[PDB]
Amino acid sequence: MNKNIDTVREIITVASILIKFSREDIVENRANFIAFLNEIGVTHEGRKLNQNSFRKIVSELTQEDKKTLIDEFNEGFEGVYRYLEMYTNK
Amino acid sequence: MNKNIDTVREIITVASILIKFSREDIVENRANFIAFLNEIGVTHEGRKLNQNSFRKIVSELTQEDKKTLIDEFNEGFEGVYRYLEMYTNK
Repeated sequence: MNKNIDTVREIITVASILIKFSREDIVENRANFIAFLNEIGVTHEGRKLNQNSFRKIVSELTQEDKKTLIDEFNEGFEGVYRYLEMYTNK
Repeated sequence: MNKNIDTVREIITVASILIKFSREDIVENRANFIAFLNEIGVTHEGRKLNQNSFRKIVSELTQEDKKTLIDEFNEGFEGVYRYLEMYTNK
């Protein structure tokens, strides 16, 4: 669980929960998204994300990570993994 | 990502988001918790959880899974991994 895929699958799912709870306002901003991750308790090494984490995650996130996480996240992430980008694309 | 630790770390985090959004009502019931997992889009093999998944997860969940997921989830899961139990303990 020391890969982007983990903090990613998690980042997407959670921020999507937000979007599901009519919290697209939190999912639509980097600060809210980052804080969201820092409040519910999502980390990638005993520490949540400050602002760079996700950036490096996605920066080092490949279409294979998408493939492997899609293996389980078939079509239930095409509007969350993509949404995080439109709201926070790096 | 084909272990309990994944569907667990996810189950906890998400249901905790619920609890964070004053949704302890959803986190406090197996049906709501299961549905919650089935609505936001959390799966462990291209399929969410119907009711048995979590049960077998936790049934096959060991203190080591807790250790490894605690490695990242230091003290931010002592009221979520334990909460899922009080609400759904098998």
